[PDB]
Amino acid sequence: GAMSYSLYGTTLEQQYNKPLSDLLIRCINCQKPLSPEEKQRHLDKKQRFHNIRGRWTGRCMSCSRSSRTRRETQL
Ligand SMILES: [Zn+2]
Repeated sequence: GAMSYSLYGTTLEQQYNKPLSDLLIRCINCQKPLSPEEKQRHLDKKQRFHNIRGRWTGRCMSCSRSSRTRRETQL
């Protein structure tokens, strides 16, 4: 279905019926669209992100690691 909430990415393929590989998906701090690479963080390592209508917001590598430095424009 859909609503804003946080979900295990690994399960997102059922969610929208349009998977990560199709869903515009972006970092949460970056708003940078994460590709299958950073999506696989949420799939493989199953990092929990947020689900949004038509897209979402997750954490790219930089952010999934350096979460302590929370900036949206990173400067
Ligand atoms: Zn990021």
